[PDB]
Amino acid sequence: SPANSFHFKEAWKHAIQKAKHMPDPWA
Amino acid sequence: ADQLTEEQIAEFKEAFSLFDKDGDGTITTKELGTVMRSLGQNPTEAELQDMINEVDADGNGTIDFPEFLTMMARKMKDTDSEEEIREAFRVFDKDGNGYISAAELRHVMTNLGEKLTDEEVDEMIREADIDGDGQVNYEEFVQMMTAK
Ligand SMILES: [Ca+2]
Ligand SMILES: [Ca+2]
Repeated sequence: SPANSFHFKEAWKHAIQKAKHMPDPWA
Repeated sequence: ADQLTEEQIAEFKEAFSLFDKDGDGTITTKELGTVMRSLGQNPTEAELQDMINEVDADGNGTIDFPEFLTMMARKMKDTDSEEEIREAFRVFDKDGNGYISAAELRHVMTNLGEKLTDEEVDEMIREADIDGDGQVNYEEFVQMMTAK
């Protein structure tokens, strides 16, 4: 799941999803 | 709290399959620990199992796509209450500044394996920093967290 379209929105999505737990599955 | 849009679901299809190494439609702790391993984290079997079992509503012991949709939709918005939003704030600002600092967020990123540049985290903080303190407080982050 890249971040190129808006970049910020996708990264702010993905990196922040992952931050939810230490062993966090964003999938 | 299970709403996703079609493009959204399509991305989760991808993400799900990226973690689902066997390409069978269910993620095991094996696969998690391996993607974590390549990410630079070695959690325990217990951590990963619990992580699964929390979303594992069907009781099969693995993360199915429907369950993942449930999981993510709650993490991206609400489990019910503002838990998800404050838990996210909590993982960003551990030091208790009341505001998320970019320098700390850069540090947690290194810890999360996302590996973001200072300029990247700076921009992230900058947009979230609504009042312009250079640091984003909870009330500012609440709007930003749901903006995905
Ligand atoms: Ca699998
Ligand atoms: Ca399941």
